[PDB]
Amino acid sequence: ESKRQVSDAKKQWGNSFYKSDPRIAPLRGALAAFNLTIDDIGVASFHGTSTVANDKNESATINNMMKHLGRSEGNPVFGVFQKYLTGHPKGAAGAWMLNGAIQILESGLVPGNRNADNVDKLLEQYEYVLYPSRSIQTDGIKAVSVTSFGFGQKGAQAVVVHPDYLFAVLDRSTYEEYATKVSARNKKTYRYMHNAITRNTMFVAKDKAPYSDELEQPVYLDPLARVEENKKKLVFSDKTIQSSQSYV
Amino acid sequence: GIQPTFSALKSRTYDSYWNWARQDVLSMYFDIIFGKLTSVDRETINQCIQIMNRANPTLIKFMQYHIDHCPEYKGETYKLAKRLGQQLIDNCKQVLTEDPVYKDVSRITGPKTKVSAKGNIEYEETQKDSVRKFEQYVYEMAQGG
Amino acid sequence: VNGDNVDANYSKVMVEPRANMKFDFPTLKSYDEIKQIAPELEGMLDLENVVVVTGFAEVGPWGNSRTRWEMEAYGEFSLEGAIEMAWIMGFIKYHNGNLKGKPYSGWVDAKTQTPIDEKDIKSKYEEEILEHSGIRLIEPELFNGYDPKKKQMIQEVVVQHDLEPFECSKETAEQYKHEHGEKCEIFEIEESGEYTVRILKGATLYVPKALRFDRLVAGQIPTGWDARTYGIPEDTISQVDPITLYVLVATVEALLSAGITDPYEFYKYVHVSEVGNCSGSGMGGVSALRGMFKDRYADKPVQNDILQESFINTMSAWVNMLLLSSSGPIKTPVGACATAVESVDIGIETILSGKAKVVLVGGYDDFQEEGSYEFANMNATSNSIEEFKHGRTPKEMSRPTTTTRNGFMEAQGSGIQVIMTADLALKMGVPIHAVLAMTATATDKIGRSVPAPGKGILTTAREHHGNLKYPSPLLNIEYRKRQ
Amino acid sequence: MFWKELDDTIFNLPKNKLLDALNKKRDHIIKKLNNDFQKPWFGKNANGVCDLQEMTYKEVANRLVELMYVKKSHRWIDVSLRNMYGDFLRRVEERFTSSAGTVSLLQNFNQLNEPEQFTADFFEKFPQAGKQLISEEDCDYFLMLAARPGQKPVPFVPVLDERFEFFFKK
Amino acid sequence: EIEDKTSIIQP
Amino acid sequence: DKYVLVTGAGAGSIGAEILQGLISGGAKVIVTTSRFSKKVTEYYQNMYARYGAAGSTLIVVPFNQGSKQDVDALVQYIYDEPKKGGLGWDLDAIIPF
Repeated sequence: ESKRQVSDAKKQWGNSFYKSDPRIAPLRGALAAFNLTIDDIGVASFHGTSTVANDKNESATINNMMKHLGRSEGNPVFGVFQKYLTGHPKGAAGAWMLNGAIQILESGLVPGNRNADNVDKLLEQYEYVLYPSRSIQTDGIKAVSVTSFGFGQKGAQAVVVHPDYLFAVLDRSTYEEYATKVSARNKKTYRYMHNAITRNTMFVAKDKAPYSDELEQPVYLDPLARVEENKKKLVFSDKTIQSSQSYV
Repeated sequence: GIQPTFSALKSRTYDSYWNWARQDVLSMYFDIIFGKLTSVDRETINQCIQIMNRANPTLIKFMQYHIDHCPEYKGETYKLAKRLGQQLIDNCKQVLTEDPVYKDVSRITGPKTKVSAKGNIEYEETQKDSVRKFEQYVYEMAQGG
Repeated sequence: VNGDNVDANYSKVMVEPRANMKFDFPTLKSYDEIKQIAPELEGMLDLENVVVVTGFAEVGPWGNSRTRWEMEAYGEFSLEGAIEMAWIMGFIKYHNGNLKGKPYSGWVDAKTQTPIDEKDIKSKYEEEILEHSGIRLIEPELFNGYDPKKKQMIQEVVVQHDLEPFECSKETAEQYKHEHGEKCEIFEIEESGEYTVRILKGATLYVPKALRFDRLVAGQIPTGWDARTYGIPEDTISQVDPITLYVLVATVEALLSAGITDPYEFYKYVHVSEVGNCSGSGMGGVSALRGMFKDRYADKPVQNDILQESFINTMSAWVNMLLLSSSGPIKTPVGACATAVESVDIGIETILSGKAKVVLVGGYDDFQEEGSYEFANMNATSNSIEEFKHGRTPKEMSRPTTTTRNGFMEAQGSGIQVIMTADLALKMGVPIHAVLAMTATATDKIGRSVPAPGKGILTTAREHHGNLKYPSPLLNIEYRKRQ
Repeated sequence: MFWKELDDTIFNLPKNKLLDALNKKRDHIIKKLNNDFQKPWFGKNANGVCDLQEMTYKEVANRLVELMYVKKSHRWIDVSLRNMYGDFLRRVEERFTSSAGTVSLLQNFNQLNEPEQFTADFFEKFPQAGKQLISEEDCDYFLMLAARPGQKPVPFVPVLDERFEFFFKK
Repeated sequence: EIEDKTSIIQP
Repeated sequence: DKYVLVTGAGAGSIGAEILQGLISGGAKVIVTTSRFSKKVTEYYQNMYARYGAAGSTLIVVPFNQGSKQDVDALVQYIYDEPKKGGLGWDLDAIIPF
């Protein structure tokens, strides 16, 4: 109960301090949780669906939200328009847009719309956004915005911050313990991928549940029931359910 | 060959200098900090002239944000980026409200044919020792021969 | 003078380069340097209330997230990334064992099945990987014979001169008579026991016809992409529609991007009731909707439970049945184009509310004949005939932000992200690829046009600026820190 | 004695259950091979006797030099073993070179006659080969090399798969 | 060098 | 304010190095290509993106000068008003290379 109190205090003062303040925008506060400003969104992944209405409305709304949030004048977001390359996969769109947004984060590279033959003169009035037609390798991108507009009046925005700002809220010992685990998992995944890409066994269809038909409901009713390994298989066992050693 | 191929709906019109200027400024800016462009180079002057040919009041605001907040402490290439960017800003400000200009600062090259010892002919367009810029080009073109 | 044996040693033997496919979790910087990137932000966020993307994967026109990124960032495939395209498009297969008698363990061609040098992968398949991937002309062999140039309809024509009779069975003749009434005749063949049915004057038949349809170009999954090569069992292939094959491939590969070789490995750290799946499609299952709506009407041989494969929430169901076997929060957004971003919204609000620790969030759709025609009738997609008149190749009329753009271009595939709590990612040791700081969804306003976009999402920047004499101390990091 | 127990308990069994029996007895078989038999278990990473796939290229090469080259006599067990080591180094060098038409460090196998210093220089050039685990492609290329005809059979057991009798006895 | 209208005295 | 027609200005020609000079000075140039493809228009797009000074415009048009039906149609496209489908220009220079 004290661990909950510490977690709730950190929530109140670090993560969602902006939930109750009308003077802090959701986008301002979301970045400010990581001590980042609106100037730190480097890339805007535009829904960019090669339509007359969407590519004007989306640029206008990104310009307006960057103009209201007090972006430094002369600091446009680099607009990436992935749909020129992949097309528009209505449901999958925002996923490909988001996945690329993560790839843009780690590399720092901003892809360019290589079909940007001629950007609208109607898009020059949006100074808070830039429209690359050529990949530019930057020195580091703090955050990326991904906006997707669907049919039936459903706009959506995700904002993706670099993992470096999560690893800075935690102490040295935690980071160095996490790093060794990630390195070990990286070799395990390396082995798995090299085996699977050569033997066509990447998707291992599972016929059995971790719980047995007789331990299915006891696992459901224990918030602490967890899987153990045996014979290279992770399964639920009789001795791990409602255990007296699992709440110490 | 006499087959008519013109169609008014295949015309490709290119106007958006305002976007390409801002793209090229920041392309050169990261070329500087990653060690790909120094100020002594001659193509750097060419593309800085092409940036000041496209200078708009919003383009100097674009340049100044990235020059003011260019972090000097990250390395010496960031010092070079800030100095060169500030000089280009100062040039674009006074070129601002003036007339875009075709100034070719290419390094003048002449022909040299040489036969290698193995017997190969190579024609190299070599940089001229006596004529390095079109100012000297015009002077020696007026010189006759 | 020197002979042919000494001069041969004058030349050096070079290294024959080959691929070095790694998985490459994001490069972790040292703690000392990452405390320089961010100032003293230590110990100030709740790690349980931070959602981080730990894995991600795609099934798109350019393959997976690695090869799509190679074409996006560079525009040319690397040698490691061209071999991935050759592997997914089925150009090369990894043979191990005896080939033509000689023992060989390496990549071999598929059409002729001969060993290939890994420089010869690019040199041999640059022209075929690029021609059968990305945005290209619709290929009917990827869509059950759908040729847009020959899009098939049926025209209802009333017969003016009665047809000659044709021979059919007991129930089919009874069905014909039941539907046609006095406008047909059925007679049993006493020698055979089967009927002859004659269609009379005035009965309505359906004469097939074809139209040349305008939309010829789409972003297909690369030709030769198959779910056999990813390990999908042929039973699942034969039962389930190809959208869920894309979903399963993207899901397993996203878990691999999260370092999760075995999906049951979540339960080592998290309760089974806390591994959710908040992914969803905008229209998914259209291959089964076409089966139940148009293939049943034609009395075509159709899967009996085709209806439960047309659902949008059945695809996460297949992920749970085949891969996760979890009892966590199942959710399924339907947001048309903005459904993989509202899937993230639903997943984040699922995690932060404590409902789940791991949630799969994403989106997926399929390209089919019917969705393409209907997007064409509503003037949403670009006309390929008009773009070809303007001298546009299929790789250049998907033109966002461009002056002469004339509509979107429909693609197909899937995209999945394994998103997770930050402290769970740090305990599991999974690659934290990103931090999902914010996600929002919004409706526009009163209107009379469903596909008309709007500025409803502008409310993500809504803040109040009436009184600035006292700046807000809450945006100050140190005031919050000492609080 | 290990030969006798091994061919009494595993090699006699049919091929269908042979892999299963090897999987069951793996730990005991590896333990016996390491400290009791002529041909040790090849796989040995830092801190423990491992499997072949979970070894780095540098340590695979070092283990080959350990079991195939003889330190005290300063000669290889057999010249074809030296040739196999050279071919594996060919694969390692090819693995860690982006396409550039570079020049091979190993241009002739006769500079493997003293392999410690050459291996040190080779994995000085490729520091990342001492950190990347051996890939599956190179892992079973290793098994192809270990079983090439017209070659002395390797003095170690690299895998415990169906062709374990071939590696253990031949 | 970078730092525009130069006058001519000797054409 | 100089409106130019340039014919025979393919990549690697004198007509293409005057396009860089014309567009750099702010000229509004129609450029003829007898071979209209993706790489021709991309070459010209790159030329405008690197040398396209403020106010400069570059229209890449297919045009066969061996066709009189293209010669009279191109000048009509250049001189007709934008309401009629043209450009509404008045050429200040013609460079038929």
